[PDB]
Amino acid sequence: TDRPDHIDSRVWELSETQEDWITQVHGHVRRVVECWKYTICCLISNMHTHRGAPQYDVFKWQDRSTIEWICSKKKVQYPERDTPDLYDNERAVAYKVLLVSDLSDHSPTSGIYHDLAFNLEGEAEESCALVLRGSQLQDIKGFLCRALEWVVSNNLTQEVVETISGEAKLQFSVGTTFRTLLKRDTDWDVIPTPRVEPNVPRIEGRRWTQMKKLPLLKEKEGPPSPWRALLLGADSEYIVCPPGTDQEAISWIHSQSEIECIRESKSTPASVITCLTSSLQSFAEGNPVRSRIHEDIIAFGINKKQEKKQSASSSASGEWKRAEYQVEEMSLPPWVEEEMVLLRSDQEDNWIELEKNAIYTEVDGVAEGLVDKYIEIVGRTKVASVIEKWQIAATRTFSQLHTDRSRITACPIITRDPSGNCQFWGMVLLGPHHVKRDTDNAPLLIAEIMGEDTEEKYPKHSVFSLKVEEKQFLLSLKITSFSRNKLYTFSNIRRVLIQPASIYSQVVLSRAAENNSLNLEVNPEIQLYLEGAQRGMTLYQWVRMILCLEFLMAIYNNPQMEGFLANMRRLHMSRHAMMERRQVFLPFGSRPEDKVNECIINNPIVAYLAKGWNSMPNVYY
Amino acid sequence: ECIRESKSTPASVITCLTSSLQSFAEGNPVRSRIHEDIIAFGINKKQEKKQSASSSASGEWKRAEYQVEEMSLPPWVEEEMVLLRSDQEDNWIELEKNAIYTE
Amino acid sequence: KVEEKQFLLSLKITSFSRNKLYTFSNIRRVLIQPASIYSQVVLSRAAENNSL
Amino acid sequence: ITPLLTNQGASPVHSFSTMHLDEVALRRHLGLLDEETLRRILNPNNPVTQKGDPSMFFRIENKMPQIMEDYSVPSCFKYTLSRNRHKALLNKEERYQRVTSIINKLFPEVLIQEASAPGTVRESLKRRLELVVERSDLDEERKKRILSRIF
Amino acid sequence: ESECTLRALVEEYNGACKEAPKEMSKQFTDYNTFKRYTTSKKDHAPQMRLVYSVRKPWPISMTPSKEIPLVFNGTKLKDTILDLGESKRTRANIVVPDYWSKYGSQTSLEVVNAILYAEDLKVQRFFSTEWGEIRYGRMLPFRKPVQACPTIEEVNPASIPHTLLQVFCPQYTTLDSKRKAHMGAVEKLKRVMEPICKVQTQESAVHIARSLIDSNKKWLPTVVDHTPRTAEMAHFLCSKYHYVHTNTQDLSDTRSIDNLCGELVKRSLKCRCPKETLVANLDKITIQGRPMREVLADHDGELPYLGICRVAMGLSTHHTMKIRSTKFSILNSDHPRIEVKKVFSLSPDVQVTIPYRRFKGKAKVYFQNDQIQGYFSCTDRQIDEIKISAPKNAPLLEPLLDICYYGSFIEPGFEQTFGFYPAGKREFVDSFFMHHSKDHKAFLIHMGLDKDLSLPLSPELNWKEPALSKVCRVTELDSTVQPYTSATREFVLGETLNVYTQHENGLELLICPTEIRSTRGPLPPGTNLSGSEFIDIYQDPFSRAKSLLKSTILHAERCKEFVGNMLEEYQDPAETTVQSLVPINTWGKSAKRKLQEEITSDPDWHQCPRKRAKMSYLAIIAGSIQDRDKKQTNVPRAFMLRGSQIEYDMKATRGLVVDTTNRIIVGGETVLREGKGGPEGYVQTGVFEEQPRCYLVDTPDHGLSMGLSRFCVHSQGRYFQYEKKISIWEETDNIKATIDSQRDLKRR
RNA sequence: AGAGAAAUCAAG
RNA sequence: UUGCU
RNA sequence: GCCUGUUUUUGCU
RNA sequence: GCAAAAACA
RNA sequence: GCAAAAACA
Ligand SMILES: *O[C]1[C]([C]OP([O])(=O)OP([O])(=O)OP([O])(=O)O[C][C]2O[C](N3=[C]N([C])C4=C3N=C([N])[N]C4=O)[C]([O])[C]2[O])O[C](N2[C]=NC3=C2N=[C]N=C3[N])[C]1O[C]
Repeated sequence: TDRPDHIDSRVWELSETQEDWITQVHGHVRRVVECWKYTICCLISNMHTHRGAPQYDVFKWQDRSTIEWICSKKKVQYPERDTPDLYDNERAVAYKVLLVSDLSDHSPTSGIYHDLAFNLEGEAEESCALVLRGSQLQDIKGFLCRALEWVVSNNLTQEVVETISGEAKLQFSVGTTFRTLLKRDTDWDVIPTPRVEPNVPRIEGRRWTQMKKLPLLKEKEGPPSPWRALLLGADSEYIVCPPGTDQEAISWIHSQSEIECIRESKSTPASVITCLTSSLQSFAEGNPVRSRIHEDIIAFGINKKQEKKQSASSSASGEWKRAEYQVEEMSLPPWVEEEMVLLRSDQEDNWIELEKNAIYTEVDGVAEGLVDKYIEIVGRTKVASVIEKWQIAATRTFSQLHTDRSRITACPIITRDPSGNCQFWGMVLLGPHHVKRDTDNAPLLIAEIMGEDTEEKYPKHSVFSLKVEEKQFLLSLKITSFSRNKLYTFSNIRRVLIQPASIYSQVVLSRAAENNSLNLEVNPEIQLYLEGAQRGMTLYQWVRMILCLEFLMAIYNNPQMEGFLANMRRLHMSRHAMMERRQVFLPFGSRPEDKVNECIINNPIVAYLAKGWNSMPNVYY
Repeated sequence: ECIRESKSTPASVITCLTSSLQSFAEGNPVRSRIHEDIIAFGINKKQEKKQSASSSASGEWKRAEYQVEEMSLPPWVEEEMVLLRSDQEDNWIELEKNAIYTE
Repeated sequence: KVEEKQFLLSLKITSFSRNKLYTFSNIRRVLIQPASIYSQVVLSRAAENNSL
Repeated sequence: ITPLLTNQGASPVHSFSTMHLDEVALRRHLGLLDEETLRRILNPNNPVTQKGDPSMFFRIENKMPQIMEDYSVPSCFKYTLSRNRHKALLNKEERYQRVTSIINKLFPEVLIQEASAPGTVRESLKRRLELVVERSDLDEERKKRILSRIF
Repeated sequence: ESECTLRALVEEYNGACKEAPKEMSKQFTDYNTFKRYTTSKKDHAPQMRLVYSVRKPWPISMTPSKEIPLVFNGTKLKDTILDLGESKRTRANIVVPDYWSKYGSQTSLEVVNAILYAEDLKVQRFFSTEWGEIRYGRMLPFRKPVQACPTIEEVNPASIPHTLLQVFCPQYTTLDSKRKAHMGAVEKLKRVMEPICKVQTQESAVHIARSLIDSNKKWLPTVVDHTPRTAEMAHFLCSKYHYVHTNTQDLSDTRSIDNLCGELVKRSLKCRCPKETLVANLDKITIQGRPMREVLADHDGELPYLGICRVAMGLSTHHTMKIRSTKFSILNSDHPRIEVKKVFSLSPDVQVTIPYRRFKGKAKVYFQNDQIQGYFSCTDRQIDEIKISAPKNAPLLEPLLDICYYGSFIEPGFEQTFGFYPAGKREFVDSFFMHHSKDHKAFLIHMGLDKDLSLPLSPELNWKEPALSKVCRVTELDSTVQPYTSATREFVLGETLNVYTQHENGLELLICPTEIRSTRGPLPPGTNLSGSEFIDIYQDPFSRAKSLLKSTILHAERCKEFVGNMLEEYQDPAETTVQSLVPINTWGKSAKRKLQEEITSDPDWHQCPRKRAKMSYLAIIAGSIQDRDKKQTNVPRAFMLRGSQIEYDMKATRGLVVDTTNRIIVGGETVLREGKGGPEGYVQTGVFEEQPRCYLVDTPDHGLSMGLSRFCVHSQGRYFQYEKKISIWEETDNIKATIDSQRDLKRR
């Protein structure tokens, strides 16, 4: 522990309760120095006998009663303030061990004892050298030199010299004016000494109340929330194109396409469609970056901040007031349930093609079997296709944002099937961007293929009819502003598959551990509150729409969603406790539902989760 | 100290020998195992080889078709044949004499 | 190095069956084959003169 | 150019039970990576990962336990990625880096324990340099003309 | 050659002096601070730039070279046109490493082997463990610290810096650093890193060396009695739903060290104040070249005797109370386990006592045995509650009976007698276990029966087994329960070598000798019990005589004490050794007489080692087992040891002791080398910042061998001039004598 | 426009 | 210049 | 832009 | 010791 | 590694 290596364990133990080291300057160093002196005393009195008894008797670190008991028999007496360290019976002289930093200038001390002065290098004073034997000198020099080596190894030379000299600076001291500065904002001194008797009073407190029924999360009222996301989701579709590169696919599409406006929104003027076509042209000859056109100003909001500032200044009137921002509250839209019902239908392709890990052991075999089962139960699903589309679009748009450009960049969304045919999900146009931070927005124009058009779901989307090889498709073409951090996050959106895989693997492995054998084909009947009533349901489709809802929450993650999910865990735990006949008690002013209700403003999936929570029973018998 | 190192006999096995020379010097002809003994006697070598082969298995089963390599006459045979004849100061053979009763 | 004397120590890892070790434990029998010849040669000289 | 490595598009070599195993060693053990390419990817003199300054090396049971020469990171796939292009304090810290590097080269023992040499940095490294040159087993004239040029 | 390295160092020093006039006028110790200034190595977020960085036109930054062609087949490799010559300036494509994987200069095979050595160890270690069968059982985790990776040697942390310094920089070390290092680890590390240091830099080589000889324990959830004693394959052998049954021996010397410690404890308890005796002996016994204190600090095991010896040296222990197969740990208690000195006297005058232990107050004790684990809460001697987690249909006889014995809850066997008067503690405890094995109704009458069928414990002690009635107050474990201690426990070694744990209201017994059961085992290799007072531990007569002769020859005071105690029939700490070395004979009085002539003729005999050898030989013969019947005869010139063909000679011309004019060899080892390497060690004797007027040896080794009376070593700019030791005694002995005299004077 | 949510981006 | 299911 | 504390995973000195 | 990454409060 | 017809390790 704190014992130096050269100090003997017995000496260290004996020195613990000899002086109050905490109040002394450099208490540890002082204790080490006292141990040095005691070890020197031990080395002086080493196996030396005169009349069958030890020649030297050591008075250091011994009880004072016995010291006086043996001091009377020697016809001597010493005061309490300074007692000699040892005494020589053969010569009958009291000796005190001293350590000094310079033997050249040393002077005697009080005549009650003689000083055995030693240097930090093991040297001894001339008289001290002549009194002791050569073996004692060598042993003392060796011990002191080992101590010096320990000191220089630990860089403690200054402290050791200070303790030897005895100046003993307090190692810290607060001056006069600094104390006045410190005591400005407090009613106590530097060391507070209140004049009150320590006591804990009795305070009349409130009563803890049982939560007999679970709280009911309030549902906001207002217009249904529009689809506020970067991409379409379940309405996303693609166009089949002959196998080849992205440039070849875009050239094939552009040369064989007809665009006709069928629904125009005020948020996204239809006149910007030319922009997209221009980008197609630019990307047809392998130029993903094109010069600006007029409609780009409308499309990407070029110089919009300055125009809005001038308009505000022209229309400015009244008196300055605080900000007082307002967030519009919107109700749960009908399209969330349709999104849940969709996005789950089976697909022809697997849409999850992950290279299989190596298999060496049976543990590896069962792990890869479980992963393969999960992939084949959630692979052929619209969620996987939409996840692939989102990841491809996010990566393609992110890769074009680590620079400053005043031109228009095209980021096509193209995937490929096992057969090799291209699949056109849409294109992303990145406008003039000069990013200084990772959180600022950049303009984007998102053209993508719909499957079905809803006015109440896409109010800011201008839907176009696209004719390609006697085939009809719909086009979204929305104007948006999106950030670098969000794009990077959605570039790794494939990680959302872990949580439903976690549920599936936990169920399967729990069943395996219960039966002490792995089945790998279990599809048990999970009991769930479906329509306010508890019904059974297969595990595979449970994992399927768990993945659906996880993806829906991942793309709709905002402060409201973060707060709602963070505060819903307490209510989830309370419900789980009450279904096991456990009572829940709450403090006086306890309203756990308020911290959840404050986060329910306009997020459609937060409202969907709130409705799901309200649907299930609140009272458990 | 090692002069010549061979991949078939790693140097570390000397730690085994010095572990035995000391142990036998203490009245313990049999000693406990040490780490250097692991690669000294093929301990767990069958499992090592089988697991490595299973992990690196590829292709399809074919006949064993074992072969032995043909190797020429070593240059050291004549030195062996002439060095076993070196004269020695001792008899090196101690066989108890039998009794004699007839000629 | 033993008493300022040089030696070479050869270490080999091998593995042998109990049959081979037992067979080599009685290796002294190899002395039988040559002696026969010598013995015969001696008897040959006896067959030359009936005087061993 | 066959991939032969995970970052080169080869089939994964890491399994669930081989999370802790290095890729190169595991591929060598399984035979997926022959010695012909091993002697190339693990070259300590490859230009890809060659350090810009000479580095110091220990020598166990050698007459000169300190050998300084050019070095490269063994794996050629441990390269660095180029970056696009308290100000004077950064230059001061670069000077501190230079002093730390020369101290580490001349005082290997502080590489394992705390620094406790007496005196200033200049005098301490001067004495250590004189001592190490004195123990270089070179002849006398070499030593004198080496210590002649020490500032 | 070495000349280029010196040129490089001189030029670097000159550049540092010139480019940085400051930053070097500071003290050298200031390196401990300004080494931490490593800014400009900071980047915002490399994970958010990798995709873009790889796809830049010239992503890779490298130093200029001619090995990479400017333009390869079709493609252009390096951008060596813009500013060639500015250090790490050249820019190359992402395919350049791929181009180097082929069509590149190769390297010798030993270099490749050296680079991959550390990882190849892990690879073969994984492909060497036998992969068992997966067993699924819904495991209940036990969170404990386990070692991250296996080590080639076990070295205590305090000795880590000195060991590495002995491997890489012997020339900058002192003899104290040499003694504090683990020389076996030093040799292993030198052999391992001889090729490694040729391909790894200084700091890298130090890193691999420390990683090979450091523990670096980390907290993980493992499974009871299935821990792989290393976290290397924890992700593979256990996943909270299964384990892989793996087989592995101890592969360690911990058991041998336990055997040595047990022998020392057993032999120490037979003398006055066993604690001081054991502490003194442990400070003088060494294993290989390492002192016993440091090897105890190295092996921090779970074993009782090892824990006793570690506590005797001021170290801690991880031993836990264990009754046969069940381990117990007190989670919390109001008062320690109070001992009861219950007497079962066989007669009014003849009495036999069997002390036991119990709880006074409320206590809660976790227990585990095999896969069964849980806790029990009790008050005094009445059991209050039991929580158990165990596999279904498991037999819970032995864990419950171990709980009963631990708490003395059941009293057909506590506070009263079984029947016929017990012979002793061993027989009484064995009778208790054998009686209660076939009679578990005491448990049932202790905690009654319950009419509720949800209780999982059956009356016949089977977990979750249907029955008519169920045992009350024994239920399934609700939540995970595990013993954890927050404050670092400090252990007290009381008399009879009892290791107590410091509880708040008293002392908690942890380890108690006289009921620890362990058969005699092999001693650790290289054990040197020639220190003092314990030589009969050696079973071999060879080593048993060798240690005694090394003790007598190398120490004049020990030889004098041995002769004095062996001549006048005094108490000799090695009487048993002398009796067991010499067979029954009639040479006692003759040898004693010879001792008389050789002490009277030359009273100054105890300085010539030859005279010491002759006197020790005569003394060993003198106190042998004298035959009762046969008459005394003259002492033979040489004799034979018991049960061996080892010949011991007077003149030491042959056999166990050979004393040539140049050197004395005892048992095949040169104990004395005349002229160089005196018997006594060295003392440091001076620390200087300037070259002393002595000989500066290269390393601590190549010193202590020339036998010089004055030699200096270098360490961090300081010089240490070891000279010689002339004092016959030792600092530890001096301190012990002074403290003993002080305590005796206090008592008297 | 838009992104967005308690105040910003929408370049010089 | 552009290709993750 | 990017605090403090704890823990964890890498790599470099 | 340094640099990066992550989680938690 | 030992063998010599895949054995032992
Ligand atoms: O913080 C940290 C510490 C901790 O760790 P441990 O475990 O304790 O161990 P050690 O190291 O031994 O400790 P100390 O004594 O305190 O220290 C020592 C010395 O030496 C040095 N080093 C070390 N190492 C290991 C190293 C070094 N250097 C280099 N370059 N490399 C290496 O490796 C130091 O600095 C000191 O002075 O400790 C330390 N550490 C750890 N680890 C590490 C460190 N450092 C650095 N590096 C590393 N890697 C720290 O502090 C300082």
